Amino acid sequence: QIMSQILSALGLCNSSISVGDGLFTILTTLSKKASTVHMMLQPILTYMACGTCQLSEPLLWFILRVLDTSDALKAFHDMGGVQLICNNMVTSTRAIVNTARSMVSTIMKFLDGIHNFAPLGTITSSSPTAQPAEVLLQATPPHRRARSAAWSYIFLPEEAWCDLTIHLPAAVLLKEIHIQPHLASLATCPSSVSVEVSADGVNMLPLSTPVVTSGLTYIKIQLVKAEVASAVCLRLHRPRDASTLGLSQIKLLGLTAFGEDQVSKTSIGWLRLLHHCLTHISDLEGMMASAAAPTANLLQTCAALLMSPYCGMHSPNIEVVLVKIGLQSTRIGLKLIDILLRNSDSTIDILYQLGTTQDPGTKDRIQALLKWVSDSARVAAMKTVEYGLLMPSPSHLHCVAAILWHSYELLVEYDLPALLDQELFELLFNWSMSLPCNMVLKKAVDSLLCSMCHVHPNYFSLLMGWMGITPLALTESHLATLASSSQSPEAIKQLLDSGLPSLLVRSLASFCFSHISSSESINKMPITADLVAPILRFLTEVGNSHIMKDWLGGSEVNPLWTALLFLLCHSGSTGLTTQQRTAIENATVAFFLQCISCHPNNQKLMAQVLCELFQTSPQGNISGFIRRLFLQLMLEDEKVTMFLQSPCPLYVIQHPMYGAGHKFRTLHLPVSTTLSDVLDRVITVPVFHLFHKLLAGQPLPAEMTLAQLLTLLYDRKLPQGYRSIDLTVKLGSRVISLLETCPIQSPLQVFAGMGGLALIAERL
Amino acid sequence: IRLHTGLLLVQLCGGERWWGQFLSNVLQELYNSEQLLIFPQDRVFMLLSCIGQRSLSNSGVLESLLNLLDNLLSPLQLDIPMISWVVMLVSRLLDYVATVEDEANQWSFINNFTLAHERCISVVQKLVLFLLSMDFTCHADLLLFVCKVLARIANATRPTIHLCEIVNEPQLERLLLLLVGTDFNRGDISWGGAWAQYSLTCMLQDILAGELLSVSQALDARLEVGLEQQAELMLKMMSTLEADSILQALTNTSPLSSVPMLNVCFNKLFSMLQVHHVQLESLLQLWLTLSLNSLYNANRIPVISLNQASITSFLTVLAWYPNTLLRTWCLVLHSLTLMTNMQLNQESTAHLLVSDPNLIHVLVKFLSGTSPHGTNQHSPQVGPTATQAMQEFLTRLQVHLSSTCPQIFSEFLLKLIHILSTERGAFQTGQGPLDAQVKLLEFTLEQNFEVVSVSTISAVIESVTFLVHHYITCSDKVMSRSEMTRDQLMFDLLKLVNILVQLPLSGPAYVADLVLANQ
Repeated sequence: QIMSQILSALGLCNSSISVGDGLFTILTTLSKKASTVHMMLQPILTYMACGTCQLSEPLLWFILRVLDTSDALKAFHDMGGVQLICNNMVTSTRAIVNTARSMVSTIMKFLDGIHNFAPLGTITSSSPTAQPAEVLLQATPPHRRARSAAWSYIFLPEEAWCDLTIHLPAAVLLKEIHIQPHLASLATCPSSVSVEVSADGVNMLPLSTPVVTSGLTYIKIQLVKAEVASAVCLRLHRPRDASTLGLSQIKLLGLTAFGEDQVSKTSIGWLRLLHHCLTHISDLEGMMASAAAPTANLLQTCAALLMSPYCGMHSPNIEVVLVKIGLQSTRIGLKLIDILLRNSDSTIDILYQLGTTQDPGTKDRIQALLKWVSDSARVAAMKTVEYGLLMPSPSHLHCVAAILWHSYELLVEYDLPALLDQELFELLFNWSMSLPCNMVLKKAVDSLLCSMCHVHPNYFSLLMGWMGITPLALTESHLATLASSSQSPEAIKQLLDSGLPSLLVRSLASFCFSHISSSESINKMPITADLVAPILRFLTEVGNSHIMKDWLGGSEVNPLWTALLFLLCHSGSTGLTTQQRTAIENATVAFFLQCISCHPNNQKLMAQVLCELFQTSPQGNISGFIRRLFLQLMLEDEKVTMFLQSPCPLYVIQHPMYGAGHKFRTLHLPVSTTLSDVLDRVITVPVFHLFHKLLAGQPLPAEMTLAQLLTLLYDRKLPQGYRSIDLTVKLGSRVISLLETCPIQSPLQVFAGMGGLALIAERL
Repeated sequence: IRLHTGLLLVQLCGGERWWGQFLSNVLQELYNSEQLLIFPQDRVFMLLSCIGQRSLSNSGVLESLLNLLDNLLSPLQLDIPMISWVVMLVSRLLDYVATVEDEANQWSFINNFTLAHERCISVVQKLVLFLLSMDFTCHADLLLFVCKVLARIANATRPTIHLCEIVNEPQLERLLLLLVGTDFNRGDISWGGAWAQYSLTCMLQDILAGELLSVSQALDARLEVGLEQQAELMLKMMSTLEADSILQALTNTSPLSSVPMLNVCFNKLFSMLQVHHVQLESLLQLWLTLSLNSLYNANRIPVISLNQASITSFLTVLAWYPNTLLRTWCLVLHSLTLMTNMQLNQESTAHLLVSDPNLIHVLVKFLSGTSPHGTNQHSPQVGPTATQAMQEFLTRLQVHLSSTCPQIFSEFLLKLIHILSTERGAFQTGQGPLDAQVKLLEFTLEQNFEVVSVSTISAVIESVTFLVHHYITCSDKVMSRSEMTRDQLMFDLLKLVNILVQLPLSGPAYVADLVLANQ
């Protein structure tokens, strides 16, 4: 009986010296001096069954505390607590409807923080007063001297109260009532006030016994439960010693319908309990999770509440327990994969872990994934359960690409190449060719192409064997697929081996020369002016490889540079349309940005090229391209791509080597910023420390800038033009040479070394 | 230009017979969850609202839209956004219809014709099926809003729909248990919050009630030299008359009672509050609101007729449960006034309810005013409204059973007097509502006590005399001066005992001899 009383008290107490604190402490000492866990959990489980059960946060905290030991969890599993809590999940999830502000409230918000409502209402009284009390209802009448009173009432000797009925135009969620007596002379203050409310405005009913108010300068009536009221009657009782009232101002604090504890009492309290069950000890979680597995609708309700916005504070526990249950058994894992794909960022991360963790069921999971993606893409290509197949999320596809890439990189137990047949390549090719280049799903499928061809260089060789590569006419989708798939090292090596880039460079240069000749006169295949900007863009994406950048700085590519510069400056307006001119000029902008990026040999070579073309500038008006190139090329700060990895969370479609999730980060940022900035955007105290795979046990300084760092990598055997720098983040312990290296010379200073500024000033 | 083309088309094609179907089509294919096109849904949708407001003259628009609703929730024989916009839109339409009807208030918390009966029944029952299946994937605001539009359409259809054809016993049972039981209505996260319960009550009362019925005139003076001033003034006057025409065009528009099953359901509910699965206060307040709408008055006959089992369960659960707040005491008293106004279907109900002692115990609890949670036990008075309701209650009891047997009630009231003045009673210690006590005693004075048993009158007179003697002899040692006080209460009790001693003794002997005998 006593146990029932105290547990009921815990189920009816509030959150954060308090009576709840006292009961919590005495129960804690009760647990401390108890002998065995059986007689302490027995009243607890009788209370949950008898209760449904009333659970508050102190009770949750105690359940967490009493489950600290391994034996506590073992006894909980022994006497069948997990089945009962799962039943509690079913009942609680099925019972309470969501009350969070949905889209409806958002759309209703603009159709027309404690708000006063006093001026809006109308006042009256059961007796005719010589003056109306609307002066009290004003938002702020002048209260500085308070000579006699703002409003007054005169009491007949036979009467002891006066009722003041305020009718508000509409019912409001009243929060607090404040009444101001005449501060200067409060001898007239009423002895007691009895407040009556009416939600419907007619049924007028009392709230509590009249609270005494004599001798009070500030009248505050706190309402514990906020009340929807449309009419209030204020029965003010006679003052102890006066027949008159002195009142200064009435204010009506409240909320309209659309103007922590609300979530804890819901299923998430037992969800955190489940999280403790499955995560406090990683060794006993297995067989009890198996026991907690076959309960009905666990996965459905868990997924539904994960999709709910209430998980924002505690989602990590949700996906961790989901991952653990999925890994525990294969069949339920496949079933939950199906319900998460057929029936958000968290889903992406779920798929990432599901693919990445190594277990005997990993092959079955990737087989199911390949079946899912094949079905979804087939449904998309040909034009209830199939709905998830209509629009597979591109982020999930990029996640699959990242998993495949990283599985290829890591030494896997299985034979991953065995699961990638040539039929999949042909199918992926048909899928890619089935849609145009505007949307990003094509980008995703060619990222998959890049990852798999990185796994299979021979598959890339087969890919060359389709589009007449061992005249030549390639549609834009072909260029997009080749550029996306060539980013991997093996694919770029076979692209270099093939004579396709050489032939298209020669043909494009010949077309540029022909256009210059035509302008100045006013196996060969031609290129029209439409495709020149996309093919130059194709060159920009394939120029990401450092060996590609080195090849670009050779004598085999300089004729293209000279021809394009001559074409787009000297050949003023086979006629160049303005829109295509803008497209190709932006393509040259991107190409020259890519060429001079982190390649000192290319930097000095282009400095020589710019001095050569400026020395031969006509003698004197600056062309638009030269002007804009001056504004753009050597005035921008050098930007480098940083890649970050960390076992800890860190808070778009990218190349699969960059991985997925928020655990792998990738940004392209100027070198002027320091490591302190990039760490900012993301007594023994853990401290984030940057490390490099080349660097054997030295953290990186926070104020250590990136240009100096790039020079350090170039000084430590890094190929010229390597765009992405990998940095792993660790947690060091803090108790409460590198900076002195030379920075990069930059293309601007390299060009200005031999006095190009004098040339451009003369040309200005 | 959107608004302008809308106003031109509503003034031209507004009257079209295909206009409603056209509107239904374009609404279906613009806002689809599969529609990837990005457009300002809010502005164009409010514009759609405005053109529908102009088009209300056409009758087919409402029929077409509810037909779209009928075809819409067919998979519920779910896409929440479709429903949300369309129901708010029709709510706006109904609000403008209601304001037009009013100018030619239950819904005021939001604003800061003839229809085919069968299809209306179909769409409303489908709406009810949608109501009963609400999980986390749906929220409360859309629910309260669909309930409000439900109430509005129900009132709109001619004739008004009745509950017999709307719900059966299991659906009504599910509704009441979700609405009132303390397994789903525990704490501050009661269903949809207070706004939602209030709206639910609002719709219930309305459905039952329906079941039971220019430019500055300036010009350049330096141009007077030329002869072409008339050209500019005629251009100006054409232009301004055209502007007037445009504003005119824009402003102008385009020219089987469910009561037996309901009672059964309430009886089931009273049988289920015994196992403490239902909070009493919500049930009683909702019941009295549903019964009262037919301003509070003691002469208002409640529409809902109760059961003997209901009252017995009600009294025993109140007698067992202590520490009921003054709010629920006044609510209980109001509900008892209403049941006293009720007759039952031949002994009277008031006599039966008074006969058992749990009524004695509850009235004693009410008048003792212990308030064990009272940090502010300054004035235990319940307030004049509650006392006046109690006076009406006793007056109703007296005027209803005086014809049959006032004597037994007189014996009960004297029993109450004895218990309130016995050893360790409320009256001696001074707690409890003083105003209620003086009102009950003065009302008691007016009763006739002809055939009251001698034993109980002797017991009450001895008890009161002992109490008042011990009070006067052991009176206070101080008295402070600066209205009714307990001195008037003792004055009134002695006046009552004076009334008592003036009665002839039933077999002209008087009771004065009897009070003489006990020395």
